Amino acid sequence: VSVTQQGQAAPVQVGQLNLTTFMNDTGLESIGENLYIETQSSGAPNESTPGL
Amino acid sequence: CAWIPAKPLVQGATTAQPIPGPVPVANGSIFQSAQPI
Amino acid sequence: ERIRDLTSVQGVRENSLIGYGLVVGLDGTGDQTTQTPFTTQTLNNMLSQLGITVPTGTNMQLKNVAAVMVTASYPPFARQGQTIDVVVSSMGNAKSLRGGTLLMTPLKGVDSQVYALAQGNILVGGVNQLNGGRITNGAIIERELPTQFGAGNTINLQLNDEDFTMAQQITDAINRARGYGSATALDARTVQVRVPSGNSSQVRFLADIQNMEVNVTPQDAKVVINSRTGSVVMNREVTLDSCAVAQGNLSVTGGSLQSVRSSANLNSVVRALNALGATPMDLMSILQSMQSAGCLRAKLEII
Amino acid sequence: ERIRDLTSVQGVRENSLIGYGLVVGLDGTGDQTTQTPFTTQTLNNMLSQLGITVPTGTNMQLKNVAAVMVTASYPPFARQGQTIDVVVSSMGNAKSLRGGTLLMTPLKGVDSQVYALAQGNILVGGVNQLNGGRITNGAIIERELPTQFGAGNTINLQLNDEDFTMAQQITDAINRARGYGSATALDARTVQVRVPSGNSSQVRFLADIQNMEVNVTPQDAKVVINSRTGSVVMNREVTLDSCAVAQGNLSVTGGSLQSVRSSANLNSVVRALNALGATPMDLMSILQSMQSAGCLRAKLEII
Amino acid sequence: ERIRDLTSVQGVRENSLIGYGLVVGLDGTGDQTTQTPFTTQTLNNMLSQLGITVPTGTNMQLKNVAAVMVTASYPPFARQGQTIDVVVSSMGNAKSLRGGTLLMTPLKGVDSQVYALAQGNILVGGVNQLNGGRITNGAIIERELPTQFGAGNTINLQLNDEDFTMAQQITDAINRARGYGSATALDARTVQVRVPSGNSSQVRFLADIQNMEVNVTPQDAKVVINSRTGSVVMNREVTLDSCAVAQGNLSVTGGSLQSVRSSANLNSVVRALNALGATPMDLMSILQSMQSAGCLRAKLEII
Amino acid sequence: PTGTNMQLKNVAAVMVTASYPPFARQGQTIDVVVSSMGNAKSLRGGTLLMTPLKGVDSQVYALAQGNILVGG
Repeated sequence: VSVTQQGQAAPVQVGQLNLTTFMNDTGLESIGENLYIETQSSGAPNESTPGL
Repeated sequence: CAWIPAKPLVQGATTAQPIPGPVPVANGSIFQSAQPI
Repeated sequence: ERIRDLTSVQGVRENSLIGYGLVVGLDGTGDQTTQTPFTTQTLNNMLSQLGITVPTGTNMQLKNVAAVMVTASYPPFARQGQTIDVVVSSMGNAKSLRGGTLLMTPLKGVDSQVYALAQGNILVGGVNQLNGGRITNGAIIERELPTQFGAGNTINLQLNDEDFTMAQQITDAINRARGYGSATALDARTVQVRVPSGNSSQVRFLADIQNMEVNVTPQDAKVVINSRTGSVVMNREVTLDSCAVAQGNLSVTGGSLQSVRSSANLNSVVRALNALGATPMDLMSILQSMQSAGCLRAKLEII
Repeated sequence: ERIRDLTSVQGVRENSLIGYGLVVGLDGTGDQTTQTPFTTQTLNNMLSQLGITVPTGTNMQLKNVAAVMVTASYPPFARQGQTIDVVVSSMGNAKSLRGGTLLMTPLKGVDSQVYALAQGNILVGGVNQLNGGRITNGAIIERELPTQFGAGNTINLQLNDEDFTMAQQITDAINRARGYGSATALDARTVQVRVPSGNSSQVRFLADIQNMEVNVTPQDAKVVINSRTGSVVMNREVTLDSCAVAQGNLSVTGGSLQSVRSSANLNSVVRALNALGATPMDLMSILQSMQSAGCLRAKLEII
Repeated sequence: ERIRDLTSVQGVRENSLIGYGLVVGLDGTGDQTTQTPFTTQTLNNMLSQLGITVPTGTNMQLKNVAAVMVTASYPPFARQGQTIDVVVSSMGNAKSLRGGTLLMTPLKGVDSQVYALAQGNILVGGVNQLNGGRITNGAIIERELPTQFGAGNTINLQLNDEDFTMAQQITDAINRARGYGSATALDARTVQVRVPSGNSSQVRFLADIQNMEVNVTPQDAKVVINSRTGSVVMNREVTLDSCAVAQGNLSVTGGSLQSVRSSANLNSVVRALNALGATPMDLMSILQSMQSAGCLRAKLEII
Repeated sequence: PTGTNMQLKNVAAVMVTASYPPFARQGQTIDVVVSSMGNAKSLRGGTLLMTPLKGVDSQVYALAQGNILVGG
């Protein structure tokens, strides 16, 4: 995530949006409003930089 | 013209020094009041 | 042991101390800290004082910290090292202070000077108030007040209630016990007492005076009415005059007009008023109407 | 063994120590560390001190660490190497400190100097408070305070409660036990005692004085009312005057006005007030109204 | 065998040691290592020290490794080669340390110097805490502290609790056992003892002094209230004064005001307070109100 | 800071009324009445902070602080 500031000629890095990968994706528990909770059938959430 | 001495609009001192507070009375009260007006 | 219960000694008085503090150790019942910025601001101040600098731009959402106000009483002749009780009251949107601990709190006087330091564990009843607590010996005295006790040969006893008769009685008792010109009366509330010069001698004089017994003369008739709590209290001097009383849904146990007899003592007054069969809320209106008419020979005070 | 229970020795006082620490070993009941940045900041500080440099840009979401505030009491004549008890209280959004361990915590004084070091295992009751705990002998004293004890020939006994009669009684007891001019009274709270020059001699004098027996003279009548906990306490000096009382839903066991007899001792007062059939919350309002009217011959203090 | 239980010897004290380590051998109950970067960083550090260089850009998701903090006590007169017990506490988001092993951990002092090395197998109870454990003889002492014991002719016994009477009693016992000027008192907490010059002679003197028997004189009356655990403890010196007590849902076994008799010993106090029929949480408020009023002739300490 | 939203729940602004007795002397204590001023619900277990009691001439004649007793 980079943001441009007026006057500055270079974007400033704010943060990395990390993606969580599961080894069994179907086993996540749907809370409702577009959210999934980890489950014993879908354990070990792996937080990785997107693309790797 | 600009060197002619002049009296400013606001004459006198432009600041005032605080006067030190009155000596507290030896009565057993924390509340001490200055001379009321 | 009545003079000590009827008067106070001049210069022997209590002061009030106030301060601000933080209470920690709550079980998720502290400040929300989103509607109370001062809680987080003062926590950051404390951390900075202790050596931890939290960056200014950061979201701090606490649950175990509550900003509280601490109140205490500065006793007469207080000395540094002595301990006093404090009251701790929550200030904003906190839910409970049941198992909290009060951190170092300086208790300021009216002159904004530190006279005590407060720190301890709160005791909360737990129908019971949850946002208020008390800490026994929670504050240590740090400053001492100068006083004029022991200087001069005059000390004033100040009556709790103004009365010329009671002032004269106290003066006469002191004169009967400790010589001719030992005490004089200045007004309905103050009795001037002559004491020997020094500190120990005046303490001895006050020790002899304080436990003296004085027979209390009869006070003014007074009926105290508390409409907020719904109570009526009549002292022993209340009398009644004969007159008729009528009020809604009240009748002779018959007609709506009921006679009230002339009453001299309190038992007669109580009997006459109980013959009316009036609820205390009805008795309040009855008493006010009788005071307006003139049957009630007493001072009606609404508190 | 009463003088030691009625007074305190001048210079023999307790101080308050405060500090910040981290508690580890929790079972997933620690800080969330997303709403409490100082927990992760101080953990990184500790790791850097120990030789581990975590990169500044990194997400640390802990569950077994809680940021806590530690409070302790510095005892009189404390010496380095001695151990004291500490209280550990959570500061933000932590759930429990049941099996935690307090890491090295420096306990600062009011002057921001380290007087003790705290480290140990917390004991938490487990209706019980979960975010507060106590560690017995959890802190070791590291600094010592200078004192003037043993210098001069005067020491002041400071009464817990101000009373001219009690001050005179203590002075007379000391004079009756240890010579003519051994003790003098300065005010209602302080008694000055002459002691021989030295340290051991003053310790001997204080040891003889402390366990002395003094008969306590009767204090001021006082009724303590706690509305937050719903309690009333009346001491043995409370008396009553005859008067009528009325309150909602209270009646003669009959009329709403009930007579209260003149009472001299505490048993009579208790009997008269129990004849009213009043709940303690009702008794609070009754007592306040009677104090306003004048029946209650006592000092009504709301705590 | 009472002096050794009432005092501590000057210079014979314990220190606190802290360190960081890794615990391996867990059954999938270790750190997630995605929210705790320091675990993987220090594992990479250990591997690099052992000769394995894992490339910097690589995803390491472990399950059997937990980053832990190790705490230990440095004993008096510790010598290299001696073993001490250590406490191991998890630091972030670990689930259990049931069958783990602590790798080589240097235990630093306050001066950031290594005084011991810790390595061993953790014992975890397994309602029981899972993230904390203890290793008996888990750390070997590596550094020794210089001391002044055996130098000079003076050694100070420091009382656990300050008391002029107890200090004088200990001094008199030592003087009664080992000559006229063998011990002197400096304050309410410290007793100075003269010993012969040397090491063996002072050890002999301390061995004779430590097991001496001293009759403990009566302490100050004290009522300890723990609101977080809900407990009340009263020592044998607590007395009561006669007064009336009222509290919610408590009545004479009748009226809400119950008399409490004057009590001299602890059995009488217990009987009087049990006559009230009060729950300990109610007893806390009752005791605080009675201390405010003055019936409770004891020091009320909330812990 | 001046720009900040403060939403409290345990604080009520109150007006305190008292009677100055005849021949009143400094150090003596008097009873006070505490009344809420706006949209407060109850003052059952509240505590009154340091309050200066002014006269008609706008001079401080007493200082008020204590615990409120409310019937309930």
